[PDB]
Amino acid sequence: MRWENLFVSGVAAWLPPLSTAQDAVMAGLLDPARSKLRGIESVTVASDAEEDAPPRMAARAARAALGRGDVDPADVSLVLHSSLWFQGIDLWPAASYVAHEAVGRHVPAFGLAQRCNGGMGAIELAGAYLGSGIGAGHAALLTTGDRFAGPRIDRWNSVDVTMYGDGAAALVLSTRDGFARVLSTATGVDNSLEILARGDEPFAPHPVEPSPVADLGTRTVRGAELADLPDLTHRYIDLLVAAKTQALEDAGTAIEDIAHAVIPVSRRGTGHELHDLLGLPDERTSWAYGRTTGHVGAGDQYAGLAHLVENALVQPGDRVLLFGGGAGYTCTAAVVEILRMP
Amino acid sequence: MRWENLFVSGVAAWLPPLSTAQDAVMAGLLDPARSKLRGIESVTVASDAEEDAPPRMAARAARAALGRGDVDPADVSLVLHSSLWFQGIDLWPAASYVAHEAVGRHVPAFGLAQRCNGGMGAIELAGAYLGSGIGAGHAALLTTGDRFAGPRIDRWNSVDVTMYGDGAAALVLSTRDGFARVLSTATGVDNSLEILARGDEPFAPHPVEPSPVADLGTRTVRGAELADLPDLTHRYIDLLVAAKTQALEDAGTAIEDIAHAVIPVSRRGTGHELHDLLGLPDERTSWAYGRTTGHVGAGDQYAGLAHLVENALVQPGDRVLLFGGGAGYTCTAAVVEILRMP
Ligand SMILES: [Cl-]
Ligand SMILES: [Cl-]
Ligand SMILES: [Cl-]
Ligand SMILES: [Cl-]
Repeated sequence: MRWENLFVSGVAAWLPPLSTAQDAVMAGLLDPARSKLRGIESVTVASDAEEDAPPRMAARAARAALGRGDVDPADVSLVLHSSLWFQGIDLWPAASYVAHEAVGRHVPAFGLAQRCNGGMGAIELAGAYLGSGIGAGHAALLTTGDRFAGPRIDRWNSVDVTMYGDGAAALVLSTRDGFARVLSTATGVDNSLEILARGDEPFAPHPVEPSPVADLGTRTVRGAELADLPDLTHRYIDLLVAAKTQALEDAGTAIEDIAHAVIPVSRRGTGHELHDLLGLPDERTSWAYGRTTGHVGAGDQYAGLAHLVENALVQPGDRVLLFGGGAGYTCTAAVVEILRMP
Repeated sequence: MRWENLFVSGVAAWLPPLSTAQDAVMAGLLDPARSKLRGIESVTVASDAEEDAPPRMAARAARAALGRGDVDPADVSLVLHSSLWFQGIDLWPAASYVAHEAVGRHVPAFGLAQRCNGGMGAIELAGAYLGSGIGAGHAALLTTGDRFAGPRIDRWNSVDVTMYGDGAAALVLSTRDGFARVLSTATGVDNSLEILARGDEPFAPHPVEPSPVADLGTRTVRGAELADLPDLTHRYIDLLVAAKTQALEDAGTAIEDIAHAVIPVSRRGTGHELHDLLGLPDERTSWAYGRTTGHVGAGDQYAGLAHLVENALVQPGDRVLLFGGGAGYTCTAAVVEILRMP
């Protein structure tokens, strides 16, 4: 999709303090070979206190993003809140809490689930909603938020390719103006890969209690066995290349013209990494930042953009690729252009 | 919102067998005073077999709906799957499963959370997406699906105003054509009422285990005490009347020209009900059907519309009000005009 009138007006992250891989190694929680392989140096870790519940971190992130962009909360016509895991109270609309705390009473709020791609997928849904004339205002607030906890989640081991960080992020879209123009978005998808995110886990009538420790790497092995696909790996590559290709083409841009790619925090640690498939070096991606936070649920792309902007690592005229990816498997990519620094 | 080119192509519900309130009373699960007061005769209850997990019931409801409007799977550009509760496997994209089974590999799929209003709210998000030009394809598949179970959910008691039904429903939207035209949608919302959905339940870092039985009626009582609002009931009335009036006005349709209203399944049983606020007799609402299914997650409006259509209880020219409502609190309403009987 080529966007004629879509802008990023604000972006921010609210992240708890860093907790080092070295401390996790010394405490016996993380094997040192895995620490070195995955290359994650630290992750963000929240306290157990109610004030660091995911909707609260999200509300804080949202207030900062709105504040950085001079978007009046009364101009927000939609709130989308993406997440991976428990929001702290069940049978309850988290997104309305985020919306109420950061925007107000009279804005429709949805919770969104597209695993790690949530943040990126929400751009397309919200952008479309803003262009439709359904809502009053010119802006949408997009949030992410998670806080991982035992026993179900072991942040250092429960997923093979990454390590989870706690926290929240926010991005404000506008059809009027902002510091960056959204030139394009594109989504690559291959829903056959969903089996890799459930492996042979049975469909249970109720959450299994007490929760065993999640091991998403292991689901992957039994998923691959069950799916029995000749081209399993190619299916991933093809959808990622589709997203990249269409987003760059719809932006009239080439990967050589991309100052920086903000990508999900994940690392194979040998062979080809995502930057190789994207066609740019490590140094032109957000890895140097993301390896200090870990995988902050659905928020890596928002957080990494905030990072670029806060540390004046881009200037007007630069183009940035925002690059998604989540179990499903779905990947939404966007090309933005820096118009001014906030 | 007035829609110039939005149609319902197909609608269907996949529902497990009914289970009577009468039997619940004899099994000691339901107080006879409560059964009498609420007027719900039966609720749909799925087996605990894996083939009745919510995403699988949803896939079947989807295939049924796609077949009824002759929408080619290849023309669906989005899938949205709304739900209230556990989908059977955690840390896993249930929407991609629904998408893969009903539609195919290359369609973006999102899970949606807006409690009981998710099925109606989805119509607005999907309609906007279809009008935006993001996808090739002129159709969207909207699904819902839930299957409630203990210990956490007691379908007969966990919510004061209704009793939960298991099952799934699907509604296929089109910008090209359909048997019904969506004349309008409108959303009323008041996010200050989110507190009524959490009561004084603290944010917990991890789901509480073992699960206590949920009691949403008690959350509403505690939440009202905590909020200390002067105009609690007026806030509900305002947002509901807002959704009704705009939906009606944007459809250019008077209340007395609504052939039927499909509403959420609930009942106060005191002689003042939702139908009174809407300005229609009980007999022109879906209560007679609803009270045999219970509250089928986010699917009451799809399910009720399919019931009307399958039993030829409406005819071309008839305008139907689909009326949402879910904790948040958000309510999306729509006026649909029957064009043909498929
Ligand atoms: Cl490893
Ligand atoms: Cl697991
Ligand atoms: Cl009662
Ligand atoms: Cl409760």
